[PDB]
Amino acid sequence: CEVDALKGTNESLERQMREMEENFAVEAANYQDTIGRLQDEIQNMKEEMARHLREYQDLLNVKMALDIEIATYRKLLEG
Amino acid sequence: CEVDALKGTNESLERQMREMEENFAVEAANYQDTIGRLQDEIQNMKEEMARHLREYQDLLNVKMALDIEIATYRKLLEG
Repeated sequence: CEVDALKGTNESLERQMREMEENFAVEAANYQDTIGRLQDEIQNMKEEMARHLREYQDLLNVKMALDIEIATYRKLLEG
Repeated sequence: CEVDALKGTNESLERQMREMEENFAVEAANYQDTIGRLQDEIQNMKEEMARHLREYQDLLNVKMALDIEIATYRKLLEG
């Protein structure tokens, strides 16, 4: 009994051992991938945002140049 | 020594697993914290981006209105 019981105990522990190491490896992989994918988006978004700020600043610059034109075209027209 | 061998191996595995179980638990727990934090950041950024796009839209409207208005003053001069 004692020997065989220890054998059954040993069989279970090894099976659970493998299952466990296998599963933790898979889940850790997925968690990691997810975090990687998210870190990438965050990164690409920051880049996208910088490009947007620039597009805005340039539009505003064109807009402020148009203001000068407008004001002068009116002053012209009184002629 | 084949019953001392099993009691030895078994008790070894039996605690190694207790180890893994406890360790992964905390690790996964932290993985989930990160993932959530990153998703929340992506959302906050998306919102901020949204706000910026609105501001950009108002400005673009103002600039186009100016354009139009200008074309006019340049015709009210072309005769």
